[PDB]
Amino acid sequence: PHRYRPGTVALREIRRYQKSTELLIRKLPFQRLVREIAQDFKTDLRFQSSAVMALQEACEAYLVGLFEDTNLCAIHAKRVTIMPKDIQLARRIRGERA
Amino acid sequence: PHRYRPGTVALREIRRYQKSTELLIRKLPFQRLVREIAQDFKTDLRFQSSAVMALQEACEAYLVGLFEDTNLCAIHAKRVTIMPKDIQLARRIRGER
Amino acid sequence: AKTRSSRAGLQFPVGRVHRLLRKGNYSERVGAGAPVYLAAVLEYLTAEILELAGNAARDNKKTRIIPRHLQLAIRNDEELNKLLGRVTIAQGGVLPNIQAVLLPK
Amino acid sequence: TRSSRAGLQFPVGRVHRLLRKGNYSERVGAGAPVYLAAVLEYLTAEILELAGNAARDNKKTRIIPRHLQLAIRNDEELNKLLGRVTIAQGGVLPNIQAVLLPK
Amino acid sequence: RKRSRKESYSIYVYKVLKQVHPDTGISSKAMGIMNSFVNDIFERIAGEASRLAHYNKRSTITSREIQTAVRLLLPGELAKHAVSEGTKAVTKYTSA
Amino acid sequence: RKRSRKESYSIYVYKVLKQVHPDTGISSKAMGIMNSFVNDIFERIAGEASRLAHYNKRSTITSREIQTAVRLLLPGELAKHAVSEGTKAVTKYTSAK
Amino acid sequence: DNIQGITKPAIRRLARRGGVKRISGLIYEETRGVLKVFLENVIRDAVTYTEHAKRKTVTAMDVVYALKRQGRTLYGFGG
Amino acid sequence: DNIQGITKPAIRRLARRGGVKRISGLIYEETRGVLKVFLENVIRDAVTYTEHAKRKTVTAMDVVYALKRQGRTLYGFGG
DNA sequence: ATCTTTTTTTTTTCACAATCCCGGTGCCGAGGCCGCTCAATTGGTCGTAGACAGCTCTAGCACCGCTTAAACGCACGTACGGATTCCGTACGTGCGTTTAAGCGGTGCTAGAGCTGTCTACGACCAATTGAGCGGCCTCGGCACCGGGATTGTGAAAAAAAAAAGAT
DNA sequence: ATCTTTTTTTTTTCACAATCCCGGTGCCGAGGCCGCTCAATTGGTCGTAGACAGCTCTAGCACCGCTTAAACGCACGTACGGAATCCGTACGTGCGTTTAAGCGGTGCTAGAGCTGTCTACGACCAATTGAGCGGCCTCGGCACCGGGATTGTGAAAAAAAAAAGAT
Ligand SMILES: [Mn+2]
Ligand SMILES: [Mn+2]
Ligand SMILES: [Mn+2]
Ligand SMILES: [Mn+2]
Ligand SMILES: [Mn+2]
Ligand SMILES: [Mn+2]
Ligand SMILES: [Mn+2]
Ligand SMILES: [Mn+2]
Ligand SMILES: [Mn+2]
Ligand SMILES: [Mn+2]
Ligand SMILES: [Mn+2]
Ligand SMILES: [Mn+2]
Ligand SMILES: [Mn+2]
Ligand SMILES: [Mn+2]
Ligand SMILES: [Mn+2]
Ligand SMILES: [Mn+2]
Ligand SMILES: [Mn+2]
Ligand SMILES: [Mn+2]
Ligand SMILES: [Mn+2]
Repeated sequence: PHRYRPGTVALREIRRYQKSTELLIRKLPFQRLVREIAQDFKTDLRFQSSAVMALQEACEAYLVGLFEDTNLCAIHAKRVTIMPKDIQLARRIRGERA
Repeated sequence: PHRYRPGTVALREIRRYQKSTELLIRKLPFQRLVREIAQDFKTDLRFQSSAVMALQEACEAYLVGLFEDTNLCAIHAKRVTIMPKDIQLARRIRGER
Repeated sequence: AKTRSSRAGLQFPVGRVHRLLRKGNYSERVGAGAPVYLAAVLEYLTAEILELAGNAARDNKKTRIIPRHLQLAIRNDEELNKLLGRVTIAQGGVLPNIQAVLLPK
Repeated sequence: TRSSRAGLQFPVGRVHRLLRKGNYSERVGAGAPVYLAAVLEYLTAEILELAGNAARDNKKTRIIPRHLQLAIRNDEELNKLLGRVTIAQGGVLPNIQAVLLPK
Repeated sequence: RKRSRKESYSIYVYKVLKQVHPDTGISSKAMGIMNSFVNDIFERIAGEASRLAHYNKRSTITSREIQTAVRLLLPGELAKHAVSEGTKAVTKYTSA
Repeated sequence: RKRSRKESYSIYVYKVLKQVHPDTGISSKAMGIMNSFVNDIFERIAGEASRLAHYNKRSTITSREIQTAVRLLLPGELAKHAVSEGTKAVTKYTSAK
Repeated sequence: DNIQGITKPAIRRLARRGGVKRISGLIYEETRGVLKVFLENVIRDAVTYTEHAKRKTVTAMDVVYALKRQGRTLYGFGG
Repeated sequence: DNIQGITKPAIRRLARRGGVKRISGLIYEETRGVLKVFLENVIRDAVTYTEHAKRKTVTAMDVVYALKRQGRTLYGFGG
């Protein structure tokens, strides 16, 4: 057969995705999630196609940008694997969590 | 005669200063620094004494706040001791750099 | 009730608030209810924080509210703390908080 | 036109409208719009300068959001001006932490 | 001479104080903070309401903008109470 | 069909693009970002200037307030050039009255 | 159930753009929880802007205005 | 060289209020560096206000308007 | 200590991945022209914002002597961070099967968005007056201090319970 | 299977170091009284912002059925995380000596901040005109793709070095 050592493909994906700018979350599952959350605030709403896209561009920017800071917290603890506690530290320090 | 263990007086000091609200930097040392820096942005400036205390209140607030974050980084590394790299991590995540 | 404050049932000054809203370049024209609504909001928030600070002042055995009591009052109320999230209160100090791992064993 | 009087491509008349219109002040000086249009023209130029260089690196004649992102984030002073700004379709700078590379 | 008039919110903050704690005082610095607190939130709400209008092509800041602003600006329950306190005061004023 | 007018800075961004780089265009998405960029800073400068006037108890925003805004708002070297292109543009305007 | 539409592989991809090599198995739920808070804070305000304008359609500008409030200004949607 | 006037014990005190127990010896120079950058940033803007006001005296409101610009608002000095 | 043999770490030598890149090919939005129209411009009037000059007195600065708390620097050794080993399983990789995103399609209309009417609302104004300001004064709250009540450490060791060495 | 030794645990005796809580005392800023003044209130005109109604048609949305690529579930095993241990010194604690911050008291004038005068500038309106808009069109930049050019990865095998064992 053939098998890469674990980490080699992971790194390949990093290079690939930092190179591109396309949205990484599947668009339709995102949209249904947007409309679900919107029903809590006001019932029977509509959404411009671009208005959903604007949300998606801003969620994925946030999240990538969050993972960047999350990774540094793992690295700071001599680790290569991100963990929930890392995300929590990152949000804590940003001023999102208390 | 008598001797406390490492970390006891520190803990005692933490308790002491979290009660108080007084400025912890000595006023004159701070004021010379303020003028010195401001001089290099512009010469022959005068300062309202309440503008110097404004600065000082804002700086101590700032540093206290930073040290809080610096500590949580250190604990995240399974350490008790804060090191420059904890200040640099905190200030990286804060968007100060 | 000659004053607008009495007409609105408020301790805060509706007229001054109406002045401030015209002399601040917020909009061309200001609505007659706006400075009533706003004054009431400001009055509401003011009371809430003074409630908690006055409570803080009794716990510390005091007649007088001092910046520390405002700081204790804000930084312990979950919502007040959020509203004043980027807010430095001079002479407030900090809530007593030592991390668990730092305590001896 | 007031544009050519100052030497600018950016609309001086438009900016003077938007300044009164926007409830910024009671009144607006004659210079203000000209100065502001000029500063706007400059920062546009500065971005397009470095975006244009980005587009040539990626072997593209036409600028796209990425080229703007790459331009802005690689520059130190633009990155600081636009520090809380998300450029849609921008992506990120390629940057892998050293510790993640195989030794 | 006779120093120029410096306006404040202190007489009102004094009134509101005695309604809630009829024996509680307040130092200069505490009142200086309360003054900054009110002035701050003034500029916040007033500013959001100004934009709300601009977004909707309106030339008038009404209590409607003040209301919407307060919802955007205040967190959950704190917004919720001020909104009823605000509307209650407009209701009473409009009648009288 | 029939119309629907919405103003942008698109024609001037082209004019500036052909100055700095004669032989390179721009996609609509990129343009819509530039459009967001010009508008973002417009409000940022003008707003800072508006508050300048208010603090100093003045009714009029002049080129002087725009200049101060630009120094408070833009970073070091980006400010110096912006002041200069400004001051220059005002000088040519008032001498071609 | 919708929230599970943000799938493990999608979340992986994002962390790859963030420059992440190895990912703890608990991450994916914690990510969903964080994304849910984010969207709730943004959409609430967006809808508040839509409420005021007396519409039943949430516009791009409604989203853009709401993001600017939260300090997350977005270029390219009419901003 | 007035930055040394921010003395090791003063910095120690600030860390104590910040809940710090144990302090590396490199922290003190690091902290000085950080402080200097904060004060520079704040003072630069205060002075920019002072000069626009055609004054030769920095007021408290010069500082307070500067601090609000940094996103670091201050209560008890006016404003 | 020296000599061959056995186990661990290091370095090339090879097969094949996945990824560039290069020249062809068609597709749609970049960019240009075109004619109308609405926002910018020009020319004119009116009043008031603020530049400027003259005056006032607040408070920001300099300076000096004395007290004493805080800063400094040095001795000393405990417990903290880091270096090392080491073991289990939670991870990444790569199959094959299952699934719903994506696309292009037609059909139906809620509701966005523009227009044109008109009157309730807010600007602007003079004249009227009492809420809110500074100036003035004082005394009760609280900062400060000493004393004795209380706390909390700490080591010590003294005691008590477990593990280990020994008859 | 028994007795004595050594080590680990886990309380408790006990000074006693440091701090917390107590009334006592003296300074001065919170807060109340006054009366003068300017911003708020009062009633009248007048213009237009915006609510309300009426029409237009954009863009959101719904069900539908193929064609993949992405999601999923699973097998397998390695490299990563964490627990466990060990050593050196960095950083905390405490003391004696040195340094200057803080205090409060005095003396001087820069310049903050307020006034009054007068006019250059900007709001405002009416008339004018071409800059910028949408509508229409077309064609070259670039996305997609297939089939070599080339660039790394991982795996045995070979080579060298390091530990291991035997004369
Ligand atoms: Mn090619
Ligand atoms: Mn033409
Ligand atoms: Mn004047
Ligand atoms: Mn350890
Ligand atoms: Mn479709
Ligand atoms: Mn009316
Ligand atoms: Mn008073
Ligand atoms: Mn005592
Ligand atoms: Mn007592
Ligand atoms: Mn009276
Ligand atoms: Mn209208
Ligand atoms: Mn199953
Ligand atoms: Mn490891
Ligand atoms: Mn003194
Ligand atoms: Mn002078
Ligand atoms: Mn002066
Ligand atoms: Mn003029
Ligand atoms: Mn066009
Ligand atoms: Mn291919």
